[PDB]
Amino acid sequence: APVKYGELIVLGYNGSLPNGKSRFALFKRPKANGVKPSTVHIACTPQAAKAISNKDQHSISYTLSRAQTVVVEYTHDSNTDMFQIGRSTESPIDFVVTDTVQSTISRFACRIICERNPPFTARIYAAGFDSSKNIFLGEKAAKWKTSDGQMDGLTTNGVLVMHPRNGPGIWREISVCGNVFSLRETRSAQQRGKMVEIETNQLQDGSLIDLCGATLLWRT
Amino acid sequence: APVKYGELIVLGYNGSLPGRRKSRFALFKRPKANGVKPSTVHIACTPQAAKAISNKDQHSISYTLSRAQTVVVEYTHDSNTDMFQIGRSTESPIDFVVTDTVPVQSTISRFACRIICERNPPFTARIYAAGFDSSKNIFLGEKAAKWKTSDGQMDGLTTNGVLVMHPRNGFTEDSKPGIWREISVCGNVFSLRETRSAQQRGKMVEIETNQLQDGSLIDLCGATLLWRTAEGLSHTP
Amino acid sequence: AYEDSETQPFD
Amino acid sequence: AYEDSETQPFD
Repeated sequence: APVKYGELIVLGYNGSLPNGKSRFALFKRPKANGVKPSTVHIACTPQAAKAISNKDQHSISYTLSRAQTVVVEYTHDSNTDMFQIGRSTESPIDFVVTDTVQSTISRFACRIICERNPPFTARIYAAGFDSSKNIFLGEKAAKWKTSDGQMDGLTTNGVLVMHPRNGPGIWREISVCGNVFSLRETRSAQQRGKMVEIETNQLQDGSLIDLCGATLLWRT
Repeated sequence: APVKYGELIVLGYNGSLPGRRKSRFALFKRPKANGVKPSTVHIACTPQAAKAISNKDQHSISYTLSRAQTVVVEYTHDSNTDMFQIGRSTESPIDFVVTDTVPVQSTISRFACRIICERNPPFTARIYAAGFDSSKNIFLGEKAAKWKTSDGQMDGLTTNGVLVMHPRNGFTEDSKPGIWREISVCGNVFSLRETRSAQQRGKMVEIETNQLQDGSLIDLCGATLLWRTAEGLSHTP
Repeated sequence: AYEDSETQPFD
Repeated sequence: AYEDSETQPFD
């Protein structure tokens, strides 16, 4: 049998009986499909142009102003498997979630990356790669340059995670690069919370995931 | 019988005794028009801007203003016009290959220039600097000269420049013989630089155009051509 | 459709 | 490849 990484159980808002879909297991893929960060582009060089346009390449594209877009390449990672969750039903979405016809839930809301070797650690990142293997953060989105000069940002309504142990059940925000922040002042605010240093985006057994209309339980 | 726009003749540097790789190449009206014309402007690596460069079925021109910005001007089909290209490369986009006659370093661009000819009378032929590569892309790098126009559009010079001297400056009552002038990636006329590959552009030259006349000379920095023609500006009033 | 609509801002 | 060379500056 393949390795089971964990299961996502949807917590329903209906007050209906818990169902039996509402559950989804994650399993080690036959070939790795995870990606990891790579080349940064500051201008529309032919290489950045490939990364966005080529559907065999992954890109995340940060919109800074009408003049400036940072395009960051995501190259293949043989150590990890990638699973995505969202409202869309398209090929990229391993687990389609639904409100419990306007939706606050993202089509491609987040990705879980699982190490393919023991102990198979799972990490959550905001946003999911669409069918063009592209992620886009628009001008209005909250973004920033980190202390080592890298791009990072938050989706519109964000991805929220509660851990069972630290390192007091308190929600934190997860950025597109897997960093952990305190909550915003309002759900869609264009201002990020304060960086939380000790905690990580590793999904512990019994972690809770919030996607703005769907709450999910992660078991290990 | 196809319309003969005109003929290009190589002015050999060697001093020896005078086809696609031969010394003369005629330009003929094409069965289906292949000319391009300016179109959509992009100022940041938007997905459409990325489509303009990676799609090998779309012409585009990339103006490298800065480390943080390159501007992608698309060019779309023009059914009224035929396009021809000259240069050092032997790839399919070059219609007339051109070598250093001075006899692997060369000052001649692989895609030297394009000549665009009207498909209906007077069949006027215009000249532009630089041609499209096999990706249908033209690149103007950071160090080359560029500017924004009165129309607020991109324009620029190649490194060594495309140099044209017409027989006449125009066809008016103050008309004069023509002097060596510089043509841009967009076909506007400028006075010569102080050195050949100098960064500063010459001054704008109004009134004179890039309309080739019978007897126009095209210097591609290491190759010189003569344009001979029965049609166009030189013959129609 | 529902799955293709754009993601609405909560605020 | 003389054809595939890069255009060197005259200056």
